[PDB]
Amino acid sequence: DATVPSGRPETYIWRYLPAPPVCIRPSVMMQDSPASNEDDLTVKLTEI
Amino acid sequence: DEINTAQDKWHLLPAFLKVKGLVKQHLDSFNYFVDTDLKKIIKANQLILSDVDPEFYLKYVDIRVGKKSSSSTKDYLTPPHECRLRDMTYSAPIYVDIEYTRGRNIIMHKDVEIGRMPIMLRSNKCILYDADESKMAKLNECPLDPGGYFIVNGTEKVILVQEQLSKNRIIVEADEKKGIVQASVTSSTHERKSKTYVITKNGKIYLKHNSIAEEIPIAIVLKACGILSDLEIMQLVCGNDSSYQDIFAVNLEESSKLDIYTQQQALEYIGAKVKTMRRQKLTILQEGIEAIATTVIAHLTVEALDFREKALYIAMMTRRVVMAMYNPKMIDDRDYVGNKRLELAGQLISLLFEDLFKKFNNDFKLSIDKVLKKPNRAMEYDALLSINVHSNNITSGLNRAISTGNWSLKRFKMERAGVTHVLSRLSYISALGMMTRISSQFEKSRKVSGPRALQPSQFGMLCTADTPEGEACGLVKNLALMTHITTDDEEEPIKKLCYVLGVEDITLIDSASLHLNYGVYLNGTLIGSIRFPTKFVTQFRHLRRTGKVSEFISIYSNSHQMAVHIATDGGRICRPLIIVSDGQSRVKDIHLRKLLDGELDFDDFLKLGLVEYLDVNEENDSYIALYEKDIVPSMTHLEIEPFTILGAVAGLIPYPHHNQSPRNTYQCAMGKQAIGAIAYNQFKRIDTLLYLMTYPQQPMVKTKTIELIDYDKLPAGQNATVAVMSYSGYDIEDALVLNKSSIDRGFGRCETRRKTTTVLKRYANHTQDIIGGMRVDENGDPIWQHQSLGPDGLGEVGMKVQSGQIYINKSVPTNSADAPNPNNVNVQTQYREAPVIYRGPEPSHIDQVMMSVSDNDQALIKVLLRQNRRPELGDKFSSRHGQKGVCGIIVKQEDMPFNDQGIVPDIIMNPHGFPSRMTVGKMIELISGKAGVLNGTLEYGTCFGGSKLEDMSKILVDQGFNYSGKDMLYSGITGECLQAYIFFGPIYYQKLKHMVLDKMHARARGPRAVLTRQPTEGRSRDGGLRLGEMERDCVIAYGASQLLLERLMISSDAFEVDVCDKCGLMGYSGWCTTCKSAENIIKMTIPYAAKLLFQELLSMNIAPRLRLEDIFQQ
Amino acid sequence: MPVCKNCHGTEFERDLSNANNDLVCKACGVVSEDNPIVSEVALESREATLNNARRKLRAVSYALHIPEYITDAAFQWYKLALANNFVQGRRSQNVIASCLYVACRKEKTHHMLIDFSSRLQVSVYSIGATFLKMVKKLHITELPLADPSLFIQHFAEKLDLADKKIKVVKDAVKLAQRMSKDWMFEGRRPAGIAGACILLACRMNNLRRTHTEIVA
Amino acid sequence: ATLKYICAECSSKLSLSRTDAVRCKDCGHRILLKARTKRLVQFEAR
Amino acid sequence: MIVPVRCFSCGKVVGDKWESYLNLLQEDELDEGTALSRLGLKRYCCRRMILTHVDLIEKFLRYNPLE
Ligand SMILES: [Zn+2]
Ligand SMILES: [Zn+2]
Ligand SMILES: [Zn+2]
Ligand SMILES: [Zn+2]
Repeated sequence: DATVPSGRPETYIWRYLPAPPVCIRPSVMMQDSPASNEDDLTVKLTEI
Repeated sequence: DEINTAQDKWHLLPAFLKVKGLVKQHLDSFNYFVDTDLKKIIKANQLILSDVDPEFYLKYVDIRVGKKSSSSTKDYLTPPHECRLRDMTYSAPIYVDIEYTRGRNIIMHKDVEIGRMPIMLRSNKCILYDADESKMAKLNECPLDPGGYFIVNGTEKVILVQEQLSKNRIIVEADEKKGIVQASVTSSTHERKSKTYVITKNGKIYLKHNSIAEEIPIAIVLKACGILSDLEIMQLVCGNDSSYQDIFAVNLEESSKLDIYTQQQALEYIGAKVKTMRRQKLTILQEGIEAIATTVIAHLTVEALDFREKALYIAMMTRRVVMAMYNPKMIDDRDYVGNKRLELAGQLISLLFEDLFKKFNNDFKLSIDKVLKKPNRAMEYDALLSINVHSNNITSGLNRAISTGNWSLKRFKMERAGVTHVLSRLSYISALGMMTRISSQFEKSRKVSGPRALQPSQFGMLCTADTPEGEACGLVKNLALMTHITTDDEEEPIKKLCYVLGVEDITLIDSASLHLNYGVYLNGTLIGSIRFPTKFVTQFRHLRRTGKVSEFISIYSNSHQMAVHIATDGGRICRPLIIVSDGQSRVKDIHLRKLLDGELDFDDFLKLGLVEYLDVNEENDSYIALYEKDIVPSMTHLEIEPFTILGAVAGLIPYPHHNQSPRNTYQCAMGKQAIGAIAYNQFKRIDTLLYLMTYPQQPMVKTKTIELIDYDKLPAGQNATVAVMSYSGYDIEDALVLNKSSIDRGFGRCETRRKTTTVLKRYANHTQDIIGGMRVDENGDPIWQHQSLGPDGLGEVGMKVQSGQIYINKSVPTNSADAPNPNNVNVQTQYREAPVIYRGPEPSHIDQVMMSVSDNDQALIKVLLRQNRRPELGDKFSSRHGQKGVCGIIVKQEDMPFNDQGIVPDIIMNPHGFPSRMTVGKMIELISGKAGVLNGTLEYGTCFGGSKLEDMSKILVDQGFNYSGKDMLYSGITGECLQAYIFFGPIYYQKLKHMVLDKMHARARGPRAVLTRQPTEGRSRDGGLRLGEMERDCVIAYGASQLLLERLMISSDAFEVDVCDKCGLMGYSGWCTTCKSAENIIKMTIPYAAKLLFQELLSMNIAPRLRLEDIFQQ
Repeated sequence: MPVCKNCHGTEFERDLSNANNDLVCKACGVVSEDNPIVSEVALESREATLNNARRKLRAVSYALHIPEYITDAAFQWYKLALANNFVQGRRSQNVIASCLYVACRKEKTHHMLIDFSSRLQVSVYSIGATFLKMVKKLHITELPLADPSLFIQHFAEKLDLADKKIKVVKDAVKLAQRMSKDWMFEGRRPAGIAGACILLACRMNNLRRTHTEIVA
Repeated sequence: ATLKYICAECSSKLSLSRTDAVRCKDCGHRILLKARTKRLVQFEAR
Repeated sequence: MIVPVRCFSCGKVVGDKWESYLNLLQEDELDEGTALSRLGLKRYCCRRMILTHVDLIEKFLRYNPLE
């Protein structure tokens, strides 16, 4: 449906990839010394 | 006293088990490893030279563990139990010797450590080996410990004996559709490889072999394997006449449409469909291009040089699948034990060792080079002493392996997981319960119907009394009391012997084979097809029992299929038993008096040719008796004892032959969860969670299989005077009812033991974490939240601690973890004190607190706490016999049934368990109990045997009790006579794990996971519980709305979200942030998981944009 | 660190008893955190060289049987000496050598420069030279002054013999101590006078152990 | 017996300094205990 | 461990009747029961303990810190 808000079949290919909030990406506890366990997606997009 | 031929058979097994211990399986294979294979592994690679300086070499010669050529055993080692406290690893070092090359005309050598092997307790090389009852004390360790379990990083674990499918043999699977795949998966050292072979369509049968590309017609390959006449192929793979004429004829047919005369075409047509040569050494692209692969793909089974052997092999493998295509059945099922071979700890180590070693070289060729790049003067300087630099890839790599249990094997390109398991000491039985446990594996998915149930071929060679619920990927089994697991023997000698006895080599065998006799197979390979099957066998078996080819290398006839297999493969299940030759048995009763007199023992019979290990297949080809009362001149073997059928744990069940099976299976499952004496070192040892009982007692009735495993010197249980009567109402369904003024008299009182280890470890800041403490406010007493500690700032001995107290005070440095610099004027000081607290439902005590230091030199503190649980309401008790239950009301004393001698039955059980469980073996155990105690002899009863019931009564009646247990009782709550009798005598109740005071668990509002925010899982963490997708439906069916919304919403995650009516999306406080507003937004509430889905969605590109409407005005 | 929004209290107790895990102050009663949310479960020139330094570091590390501790202790020292570019052009061993050395020196353990070289064909001078140079290009404290009283421990380990050596230990220790006191200890290579003390106390304990066996 | 604690094997009472060593004095054996307190302690029997 | 000092049911003093038992069996080679019955345990609640109950405490006392 073309309601003129979603701009028609353009968006469906990635252009601006939104980064999910850190609350979706909880930084794992420091767990004993400054080495602080990652979480995997943040590693992914931080590679992107 | 003439020794009684019927009974005295029994005196075999202990001498058998006295000489050859209960667990050889982990012991002997580990010995055969540390002695033989280690010598062989380097004998495989003794030479490493990288490519440069053509004059260099490093030659391995000798391998030893713990002998540097000083003393007989090691000149120095660490006591194992002491090693169990420090969290160390119990190890003996590896020693090697290398003739090598350094300088001019030199070729020096030495004795060198390459690292440390973690030797196994009570092995050849352990300190414990042959130490007597006193040296045992000086080493501060149990005499009765089964042993055979490694110990690393302070825990022990085990190599769990791991069952494996038959490898390098033939298997044939039929099926609907398909056309009956055959497989032989065959591996020797280099390259495990599978070859599957199957029809594609309509009699047209191909090799699917992932080595090659795909689907070669069997007639082609069969040509290229050297049989070219093609119209004698029918005589070979098909048969003489039969119906196999047309059935096979189709593949022979269209072999014609393509090629012929393999010397070019078929040999080539193979090499046309091969994969690439991987570049170099492609030069042999030829007509003999693939002749390598024909000779060697997976068939390192046969391989060799001329083509006839392999040819007729693949032929006789093709025969069986077309036989299956003629009719189903007539196919080997992957199920029964005969086709399953198990592999002990020795080999499972070796396959890991020679890997880590092969790596050790593969990198050592590298570290030998960075010397040799740069011609620095004349370079020799041995290059050796870098090996220590380069070591512990063999040690630490091996430790980490055996502790974690993930075996990485790139050499076979196959990585197993979950091999070891922590040896579980809840009791003495479990200590050997992780021993004698066979881990089943492979066999694809969980539900698959083929490899699951328990087959009758399993008699006596695997425990029939338990195959519990522990599935996961694969089913778990147990060995018997008597299993001698076949080791490897040898190959060539038995071969050329088989020629000596009159077979004829496959070459001279012409055409018709399947006609003549049966055939003969060696490890699944055809050799001679000897004339006269019978005399051949009987001759041969007569040799196996006397002068040559001993233990395994068994032999058996097969009728349906024509062949006689001879298998020497190791890692295979066996069992002893007695020969009845011609008319009757070979014992003749004189050897038994010649035995327990003390000079005969066992392995002496085998030389005498009396008893011999059998093989699954072989006993199939035998005829076996049970009791000597049955011998027929037609017979062959008689079992030495029937009750050896039940496994180790199963021995605890008295009279297992009076129950049904499920009560034994539940028993053999739970009994290892009882509580008991553990081992004599019980108090000196500190283990993570260790139960134990106050006043244990022998089980009144002993099954003879107890005395073998010494369960009576470490009894787990109480021996409790019980009465079967329905009482109060609290009894009812499985629920026991105990007795005060009885439990208070020290029934079943448990001691529990735990520990919390805290390793004080220094930081790269040159900074130490400190144990100081003891604040002591307001003149002379330590504050309560602390208190209870001591001057040392560490927990002290014997003082009640509960909840907020501190039983070890551990302060850590704050700035230490930061990056130190060459600047400190004064302070390393500031500390963050993070004491660990004892959070528990009940006060407890600190008894033994250890200070030590591990190998890397860092402070290590291990304290152990004990609390003695009174058998409080809601505790699991079990009846040795398959019962289970939990105490109901605890009656005081005066109540409960009493009687003539006023004894007040301690546990008062329930009748209704018996009929629908249908277990009468217990209700015999009772009578045996009341019987025994009155005479004073522990009265035996045992599987398929024991004290007969009918002569019991005559022990009672004369002593004044009913010929059954049933005896009057005066109900104590009234004092009249119980209008029906009651039946009681001492049974043996062993209090279990699953104390309630552990398990009772509750929460108001506890922690939340940062991620989801729902209640966090389990006890420990905190609490909170689970409404599953399955359960939630329930409250739907009732139609309870406000409850459900009160549950999955308010009670769990109650959360506010600010959504913008226009372009619905979530926003914080005021703003929408997609359209700056702080105006059109409306607050409302919503499950936090639901928001978390609106983001984890909306991150991914999608947006459920929320519409809205007001609630009111329709 | 926060304050009670009512009593203005400066001190908090967490309450772990009833599995609420409250956080409340003695003078207020008002909570602060309920619901204690608590968690669970490339290519660069310099960083690559740091990884290599880790590898050559670990390698020589356990070879001398040094703490897993002290290595990552000294790895930082390497990272520091990289900043002044002292480590650029000198033979890598001589750098990782002393960088690993001063650490176990400061911890006051038994490891020794003469002992430290024989991992290589090199001279216990080149290493010593580079060492004493990175003492200039950095600025380092006094602490690493070793005595034989430390080395006699590990030297005693390979002496074979039996429990008596521990006795010999105390026999040697107070010996060497007085030897330091008697004033003929100074300005000498410590490992030698240590071995001398061991020969003495050993002979004092009446055993036969040859000089070769000692200097090994 | 009297003072702070004991070895395992040596069984000789050892009073330890602050931040000194985990060695015992007499033997070369390493691990040790903390000997039982002299302070009164109350149990109930039941 | 050590012989309990009463029954778990009947409540008769026991722990004494252990040492005199085991002494009575060692010396004077004699059966199990007839020892007990003349030692004064006519009930069976009473009797099992002296008859049952391995005595471990010695097999523990092998290992002790003091030595
Ligand atoms: Zn909006
Ligand atoms: Zn406040
Ligand atoms: Zn000591
Ligand atoms: Zn009694």
